[PDB]
Amino acid sequence: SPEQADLVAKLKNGHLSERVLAANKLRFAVVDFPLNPVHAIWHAAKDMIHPENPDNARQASWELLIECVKYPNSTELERSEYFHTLTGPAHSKDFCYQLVALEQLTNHGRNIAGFYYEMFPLLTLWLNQAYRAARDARKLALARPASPEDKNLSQLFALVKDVIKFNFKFATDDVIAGLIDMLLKICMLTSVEDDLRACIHVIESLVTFGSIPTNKLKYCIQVLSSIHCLVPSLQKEAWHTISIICRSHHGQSTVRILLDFLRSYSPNPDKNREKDTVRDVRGALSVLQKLLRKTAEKGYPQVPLSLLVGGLANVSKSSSTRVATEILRLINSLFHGNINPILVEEHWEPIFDVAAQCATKAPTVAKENVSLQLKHLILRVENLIVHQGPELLQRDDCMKFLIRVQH
Repeated sequence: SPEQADLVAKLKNGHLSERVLAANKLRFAVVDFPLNPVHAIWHAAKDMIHPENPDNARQASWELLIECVKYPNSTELERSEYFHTLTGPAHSKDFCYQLVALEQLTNHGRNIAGFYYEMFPLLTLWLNQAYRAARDARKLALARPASPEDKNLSQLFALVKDVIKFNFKFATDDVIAGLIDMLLKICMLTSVEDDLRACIHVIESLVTFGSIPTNKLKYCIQVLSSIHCLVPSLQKEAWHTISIICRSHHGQSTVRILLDFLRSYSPNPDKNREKDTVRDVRGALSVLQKLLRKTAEKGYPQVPLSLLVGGLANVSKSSSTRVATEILRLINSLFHGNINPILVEEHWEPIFDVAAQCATKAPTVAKENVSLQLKHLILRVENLIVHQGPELLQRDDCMKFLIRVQH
């Protein structure tokens, strides 16, 4: 357009205040002529984004650049130049614009041609930045609705999820290692549940559309097993993600890891450790109880009874009410859920001995959790004897157990 011709001249050559106004008008012009070439407009304006400029000029330029990247038929070399312009040194206050620019440049993560190999390291960088800035806002909120920093962080998580979905092949193994670490950090220290929901979805994405490297698995399982247990409002979300992982090549490794939380365990004099590992143990129980209802056909890995029980013994010593209650709740889901296949061909004394250990955790005037699970198990073990009888292999182990627990 001859009008657009003018504006660009002023955008390139005007005194700064003229450039700002041109920027604003072009932003309107571009909107009204999307098919028109934004390339020279880009170059005219890109310097105005520099952090040395005042707000009004960076801002009006960002808005113009944002409209420009939308242009459909950019070349790849042109997309590359936009990415480096929009992603590099920029004012802390402008992150929202960068986010949106990148989002629009990529079409919500779909197209990263021109910066195939730069995209993921950039996202990982921005995660650190974005999270850091949300946490601070939230600290100074507690000190002195969602903050702009909260909103920025959500939108970035959404972007990271989408880039994984559409373009995980351009993620190298080592950037993913980086990305995973960053998400788990945020998982274990964030005041906002939505960040956790968001990080779970990022991990879901990884597993759904790419892969978690073997050496990260323990940590994903740690973190997810913990959220699963400790953050009840996200239990379904975490289980979904854990299920995917379980039904995958990691299945075997995941079971092994989950048991390790039990088998690895060792009662530590340092209560920061004792709890660090207990944290892990309670989650493993939660996830195991859920896993153990699954079948090879459903695609889920089986668990060794011997190992499981080996793991369960260690744990039953420590702890009190709620943990003993969990140990039991697991065992109760094994005997009723029909008996679980894992224990049909098997000696039940070992398990019954653990069960009992959880029973260690509990004048006519003077008469004034775990207990809930025992009444559940007794009833079930009682029923198994009654309904099977001689056909039930393990009946004598059943019987010895009930004698322990009555008394």
